[PDB]
Parts: sequence; C-alpha cells; structure tokens
Amino acid sequence: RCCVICSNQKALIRKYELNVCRQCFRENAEHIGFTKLR
Amino acid sequence: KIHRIGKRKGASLKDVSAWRWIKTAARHFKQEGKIFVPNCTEIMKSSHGRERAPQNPDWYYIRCAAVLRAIYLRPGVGYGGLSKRFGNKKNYGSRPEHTVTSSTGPLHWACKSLTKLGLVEPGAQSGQRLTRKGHKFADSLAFQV
Amino acid sequence: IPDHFQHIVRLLNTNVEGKRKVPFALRMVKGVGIRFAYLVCKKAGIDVERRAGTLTAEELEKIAEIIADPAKFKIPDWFLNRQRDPKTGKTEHLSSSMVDTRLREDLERLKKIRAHRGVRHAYGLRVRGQHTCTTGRHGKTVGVSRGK
Amino acid sequence: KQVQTFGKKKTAIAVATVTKAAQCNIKVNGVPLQQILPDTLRAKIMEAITVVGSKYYSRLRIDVAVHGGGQVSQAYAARQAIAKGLIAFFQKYHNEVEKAALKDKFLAYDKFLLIADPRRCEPKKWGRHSARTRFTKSYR
Amino acid sequence: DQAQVGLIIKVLGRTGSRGNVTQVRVRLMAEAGSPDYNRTIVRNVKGPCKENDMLSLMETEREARRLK
Amino acid sequence: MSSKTPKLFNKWSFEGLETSELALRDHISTTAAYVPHTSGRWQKRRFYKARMPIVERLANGLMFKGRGNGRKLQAARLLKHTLEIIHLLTDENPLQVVVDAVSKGAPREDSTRVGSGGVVRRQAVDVSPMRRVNEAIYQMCKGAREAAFRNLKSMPECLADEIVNASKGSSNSYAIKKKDEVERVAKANR
Amino acid sequence: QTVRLTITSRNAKAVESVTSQLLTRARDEKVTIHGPVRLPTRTLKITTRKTPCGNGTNTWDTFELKIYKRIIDLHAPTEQVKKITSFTMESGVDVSITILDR
RNA sequence: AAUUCUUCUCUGCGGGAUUCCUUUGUAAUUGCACAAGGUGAAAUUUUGGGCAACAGCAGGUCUGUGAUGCUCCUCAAUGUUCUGGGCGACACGCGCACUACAAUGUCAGUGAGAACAAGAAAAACGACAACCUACUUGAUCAAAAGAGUGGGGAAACCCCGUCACAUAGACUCACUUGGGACCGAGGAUUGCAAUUAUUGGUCGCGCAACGAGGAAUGUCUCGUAGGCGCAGCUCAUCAAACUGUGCCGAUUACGUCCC
Repeated sequence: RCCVICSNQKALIRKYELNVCRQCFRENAEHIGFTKLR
Repeated sequence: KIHRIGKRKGASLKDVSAWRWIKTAARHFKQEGKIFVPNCTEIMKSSHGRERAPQNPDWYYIRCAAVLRAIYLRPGVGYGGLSKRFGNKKNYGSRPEHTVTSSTGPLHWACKSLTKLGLVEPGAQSGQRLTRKGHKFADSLAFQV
Repeated sequence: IPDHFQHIVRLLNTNVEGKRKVPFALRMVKGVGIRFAYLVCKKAGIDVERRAGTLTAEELEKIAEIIADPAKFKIPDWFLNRQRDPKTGKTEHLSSSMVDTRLREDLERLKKIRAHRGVRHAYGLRVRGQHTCTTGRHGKTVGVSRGK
Repeated sequence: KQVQTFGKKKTAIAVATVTKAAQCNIKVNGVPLQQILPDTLRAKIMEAITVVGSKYYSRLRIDVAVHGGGQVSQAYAARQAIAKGLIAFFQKYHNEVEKAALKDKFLAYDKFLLIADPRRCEPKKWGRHSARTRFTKSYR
Repeated sequence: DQAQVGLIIKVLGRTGSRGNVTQVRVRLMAEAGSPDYNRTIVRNVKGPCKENDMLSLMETEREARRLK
Repeated sequence: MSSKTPKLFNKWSFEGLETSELALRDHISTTAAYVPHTSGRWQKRRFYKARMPIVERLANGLMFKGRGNGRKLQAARLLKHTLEIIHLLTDENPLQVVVDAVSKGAPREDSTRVGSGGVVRRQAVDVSPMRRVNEAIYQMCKGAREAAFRNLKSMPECLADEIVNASKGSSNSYAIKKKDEVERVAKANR
Repeated sequence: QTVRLTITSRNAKAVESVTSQLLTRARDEKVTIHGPVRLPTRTLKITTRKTPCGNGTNTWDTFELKIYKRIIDLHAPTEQVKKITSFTMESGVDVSITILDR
C-alpha cells in the first residue's frame, strides 16, 4: 500500500471508500466534491 | 379467540407449561452431552440443571412469532454480556452451537421443519390452559383456580 | 433438618471448608466451577447440596477418587487439564500438589528460553500489549527492571 | 368508522391503528395491555385509558406499531399514540363538546400528548468526548 | 414551639462573595389578634429564594447583615 | 371515584395527604400519580422542582453513584418494597410518612462562609424552603448507601429504616442527626 | 419493458435539472411515465486531523458528500427511450440509465 | 390471494420565529430593552456545529508531498532492496499523563426467560471469483473451526447491552458462587513467516494487588453528566484509541467574582 499522489506508504492513508488520497493530503488534494460543513 | 403469546405472557409461563409437557412426556429428545456451556462466554456451568429445559419452546415461540429463522437468527434470543472478557471492554455475541440440535428436536414431533414453523401448532391448544390453569395462585377470576 | 455433623472435610489432600454448597467447596481441590458439573458424573445424584452427604450420602470416598483418573468415570477429554502431554500421555487431571511438581519441571523451559511478551510473561509484567509502565496504580508492586 | 395516529418519543415511533368496538381491550406493541412485563410501565399505559374517562369513553379495538426506540421510550411512544388516537375519533365521529371535555382533561393531566416533547441526543463533537465533556487536561 | 414562620416580602438583594446567600426582608408569618409583625427584620437565606417564601426562623429577632 | 381521578401507587391512597409543617407546607408535592417514573422537561426553568411528586423526587434522586444502573425502573422496584414495608410498619399512609419524613430531615438554618477572600468567617444563615425539600431527599437517601453498603442483612429495609425514623424525629436516622449537628454549628456560631 | 431511471449525481441543480425538467420531454409527450420520489440521500463522511504535524489543539475536519438518487418509472416505449433520454442535453455529472425488469 | 390508500417512511423546494400580544409589571415622558406569563413543536443569538478580522509566537512540521535554499552522503551508499535477521515493545515493582477492569445484596454474581434502537460499511485488472451476510448442513456428540447452496453495487435486512423477570432459580457477614493477573498443557483460525498476532477455545492457576481511596487534580447545567452499546477508522491478523450513531437518564446552581 503505497498510495496515490506520493511514495508515502505512510501518513496512514484512508482506505475508506477505496479513494486513496492521503499521499498529498485530502486537504491539498480536493475538488473530489467534499465540503467543509459541520 | 386465542393466539400464540399474546394472550399469555409467555415469559416464564407459555414456556414452562410447555416444559413439563416436554419433560414429563417421554416423547422428546435431549442429546447426550450436557457438560458443555450453552451460551456466550459462560464459564459458569451451563446452569444449575435442566439445560435444554430452558431451550426448546424458545425455538418454538422463536419460530412462531418470528416466522422464518435459523441457526444464525435465533441466537439473537440467546443473550449474553459475553463478559468474562479479560481486562478489556466487554462485547456481545450469540451462540450458533447447540442451535442445530435444538431445532432438530422440533424436526421431529409434529412441528414443521427444514423451512417453516409448525404443523398443527399445538402451542395454542396445549397452551390454551394457561389462563385456565394457573401455577402461581393465578388469580384469573373467583371462578377459576 | 438433621445434620449429624459439619466440619472441614479433607477431600484430596486438602482442607475444604464445609460450605452449604458442595461444588463451590469442592472448588478448593484444584477442580474449578466448570469441573463441578462433574458433581453429576462424579456419580452423585443429590442436588443443591448441604454438608449432608459427602461420604454420608455421596459415599463421598468415591467422588474424590473421580477427581483423579476420571476416564474410569463418564467424562469427556475436552475438560481434562493436561490433555496430551510432553513427557507422557495425559494425566486427565491437574489436581492437588501434582500440579506444581510438574510445574517445577515445566516452569524451567519457557522462562528459561527467551521471549518478548513471554519473558515479560516469565516476569509476569503485562498480558497483551505494549504498556508496561503507568500500568500499576493504587499500590506497590508491579514490574521492575534491574541490571545493576 | 376509523381513524389512525402516530406516537413519537426521541426516535421511537408508535403508530396507532384504529378499529371500532365498545367491549374490547388493547394489545401492547405486540401483546395485551394487562400482560406487559415491567409493571411500572403498565399503570402508565393504563393512564391513557384509566385517567380521564376510564370506561365511559373507550374500549375500542386498538393495535399499535412501535419501532425506533428502546423499551421505555417505546412505552412513552405508545400512550401518546393512544391519547392522540382517541382524540382523533371524537373529532371525526363525535361532537366538539365530547372532544373538548377529553382533551382538556388531558391538558390538565400533563402533556400526555400535547407533543413528543422534542428532545434528541446531541451529536458528539470534535475532540470533545461524548458531547460537552472534554478530553481531560493534565499537568495544568 | 420554635417555629416562627415569616414571609419574604422581597429579595433585598444578592449578598456575599460566592453567589450563595441572599439578603431578604422577612415579614413574620404569625398573625394574631394583636398582629405581631416586626414588622421587618432583614435575613440572609441559604440557597435559592423567591417572592413568596415561607422561611421559618429558628433564631428569631436577630438584626442580620448590618456590619459586613 | 372508581379509580378515575384518584390515584394508586399500584393501589394506594394519595388524597388524604398534607404536610405538617407550615414552614415548607403548601409548597411540597401532594400526590396524584401512579408510577414515580415520568418523563418531561423536569426543570427547564428556575423553581420548577417543587411541582412533581416527592415520589418521583425520591425515585428520581433514588440512585446516585451510577455503575451499571437502571435508575428509574430499578428505583420504582425498590419503592414498591420501600413504601409497603413502611405503612405496615407505621400503620399510616407511607405517602404521609415520607411526606412527614422530608420535613424533620433538613436543618432550618445553616452557617456559611461569608468571609471575604480566603478568610473563613461565620454567619448564621437561614435555610430556604426548597433547601429543606432538597437536602432532605439528598441526605435522606444518602443514609441508604451507608447503612446499605456491606453489613446488610437488610435488602430494601435501609430505605425503610431512615424514613421510619425521621418520621418519628428520632436522632438515630442519618437524616436528622445532621439537622441537629448543623445547628450545633448554627446557634453556636450565629 | 417498463424501464427504470436511477439518477445519481451530487451537484446542486443537476439531479433536479434533469428529472424535474428533462422528463417533460417524455412527461408531457406521447410517453406515459411513472414518477416516484427520489430515494434517500447519503453523506460520505471522512474526518481527518487538521495538522500536517503532530502539534495541535486536537482539531479534526469533517468532510462530506451528498449523493442524490432519483427513481423514475415507465411503461414501454420501444426505441423512444433511446430518443427519450437523448432529447435533452442539459446537465453535468448526472447519470444516464439503461434498465429492464419485470 | 383481490382491493384502495399516504397515518407511519422517502426527499427537493418551501412554511414556521418574530420580541408578537398581555401584565398600568422592572426600568422608563423618549429610547434600547428585561422579566414573569401567553400562544406553539419550538420562546430568546430555537438547538448543536462550520465559518471567523487585525496584529503576532523564532509555537509544530525539511517523517505528507518532483514543496523548497544550503551542504553532508554518491557505489564494499546515509540511495534502493515484497533482501536476509533483530529492534522500535525489553524488567531497577523506578516517577508521571490518558484510558479499560472493578470490589455490591441498588443486577449482586450467573443461569434461563421477555422485549426493542441508529447513524455505517460491504467489490478487483490489462487474468479464466479474492467483500460482506442470511439458510442448512459440520451434528450419534464439545467451543471457535471446516464446507455447500442463496442476492447485494447497497432502503440485504431490524432480535446489542443498560433494562425488564419474581422466573417462588442458586448463592449467601466473606477477599467470598465478586479481580480476571500471572500460569503451564491441548486445539481452531488470518498467512511468506507467528517462536504466546487473536480467541463464545477449552480448562488448571485464584493464595496477584485489591476492600470508597493522602494532599492534590478533572468538565458540562437538559436529553445534559453518568451509565450502556453499536458500527467506522488502521484492517491479511488485533481496540482498553479516536470518529459518529443510537438506548438509560440523573441530582445543583437559573447565581457571583471570592478563587
């Protein structure tokens, strides 16, 4: 489990829903359609 | 005008009145090994005594009211804290084990089988005496004991 | 009603308090509350016992003979303590001082022979996990490391 | 000759079915009024019937569908479906006066049914533990 | 007996550092054909108080906060 | 009234009741109720606590120290047993005894710090109606856990034993012993 | 062949901007359509600690989605559905649907 | 098995709440407002959050990142290795933070029995199904296991414990029919490999503390604390962690500035 945007295989990566976005964080990587509410 | 449970309070009644009817009647089936615990995470001996003696009509009143079930669904009635659990939070799980044998008993003796519930449903009739015949000094009315 | 006697009753080489329940007092004999549905297959039929029947109404002398070599009585192997053994075939029981004499033979090899958790275990620190330390509040003695 | 109504507490939903007859007794969610096990709920679920008109008003055949709460909130879900359930009738099948007598006698009784008394558990939040309880400080 | 049961006429104010006790003017509750009022003796009450409270005074005829 | 208006604990008499002490009389709950377990927004507001039956208030105040506790329904069981023991001990409506056991329980007067800024100083301070209500039930049932902790041969009786006594004013009750011993810290200080 | 429509898209005024509008291509025309309501809404909720680092006020994000499903039902036009869906061009991220059953 | 429906559920967009009457109320010719009360599901930023200025802190991160300045390394390398093995986790009861267990007769321990909940997840390509779960066999003989069938791409699921039970159940002035720690023997399991991975797995150790906690210290006020429990996240295997859902449901203040 190296992950998508980086070599990482660290900054433990969300498996949740199989989107693997943590490499460059799901904060930096966005437009996924997530929003900040609550 | 009498239905399964529902007229009865089968909590300790519609079971127990069936129990004597299961035990005193030689008809039914009790497998060999009772030395083993029926129920989730219990180191206490399976009971004081009369182990299947709580078990069977559950499965019947389990069958009856809940219609289709099985080995997997019926232990939902077998309850436990699952708490022996050692220095951790306790958690909760049911018993698949004696299930098969338990429900084989009704696979004999006039109660339907590898799919459904029952044949004749004695439960009403053989239970139809509860409001008639009380154990506890059942009050009923001044007419019935 | 009539209780001719109550006492202590030495069952297997052990002082067993007379307790108004038989299995729970049979507990001291290195059998355990699981092993006291044996009280049925230790060939007593009496129920919810009082100190009215050991020897007297158990003919007890046999019962404590069952807690040893139980295969001669009707018992599964799933309940036997030593089940298949490294020196010989099973002694269907751990009971009385036969337990620790075999411990003093067994208690060398693992605690001799190294482990992480097992040598933790060998020094009895901690069960399953990486906590050794603030483990142990409310008292004195837990775990202890001396190489000086 | 019928109405229908719904009880609610927290998540617990009671639904009051309605059928008519003047001789009759009510099942619990699934089981008659008399035989519901925790006494101390029964006499409550008696209050719908007993208090206000015990007998003069309603023996009506009634069944209730209660899902969505734990045991006691399902005992409060129920009775409301009844008091709601009963008040439904005397508006549809009876005069304002017979209604106006009843719902007043409820109003004085308490909010037996004015409403679900809406209270729902607070969402857990942040690093806050459960709700409003904070992860605790040290070496402060 | 010692029970002499007065009314709070009013909350004469909050008094004290913590938020607890509250100055109150008390109207002795007992009424007789020779009506014995104080008429009013100021008191300090322990815990929450309210406009028509019945305040039975076990130590009567003490002149309250005065000093501090 | 054919069990329409009138109320029953299961079957019990809530009508003939009143408080004895004109001090906290006429604000304390005079019961019409069946079960002490009711759910409403109990105290949204400031003095709302004085409305509901002490029967609740006790049953409500009934089980502090929660460990695996069921509270109201577990409480009501205990109050099934508690009242019954009491009336056919005391030959009265235990609704009275309990009502009579609230008043004699709490101190009419207290002694607090009025001292300013770390100074521990005294004043005689005069207790308020809701504090004889409140502290009674609070300490009243505090006697339970104490009398009830280990040495019990006594399952529910502990609660019966400090309601009986207080209703007798006796100085043995953990209830009343603080009503006096606080006033040894009251009339002494003043 | 009574057909079925599952429109799954997130964004504002898409799930609406087809089914509401764009079935009136069939709705008010020669087709006869069975509208139900949209199925329930989902939220896909991930929560990640805001700190790239270790240090924090122990703070967390909660990020969410909403996925909006609409079911819309038919009798059987033959080849019209191929024309039906193709009438109307307007949306994005919205979902095309090919379904048979019963 | 035929009928009609929208009470219950589904959801996009809307209604609703506003200081609106009342109190000669508090205060006050103005004003801005406050209170006790009314109506109402809701009654005073309705409720819980998200957001959030301007200045700063040599706050943390060069272990998130082809995000980056130096300047150390550059091939028996500080690079890389499905590279091999070991550590990161060790036992001086060391000192400290947070959590889980709990010792009772208030479930109290346990054996059975009755009811009922909710947010949430579930899957595979450059090959010819690897995720869950229901049923029933494993069952002429433990438990957890093994295996075969069955649909779900998610509105495939709803029997969670707390509690209720007097079921006339068993305990019974005690470190104990309550600690589950330490413990050696078998055995099933995920998988390259478990020498404690782990466990409704058995069953031995119980005689290891332990018996309301010294000063000192924590955080909140209404569906709240507390208690209970369930999924999720990590995850081949493992939750005393966190994230969220729901059930049981409290006493105390509706205050002050003393700390």
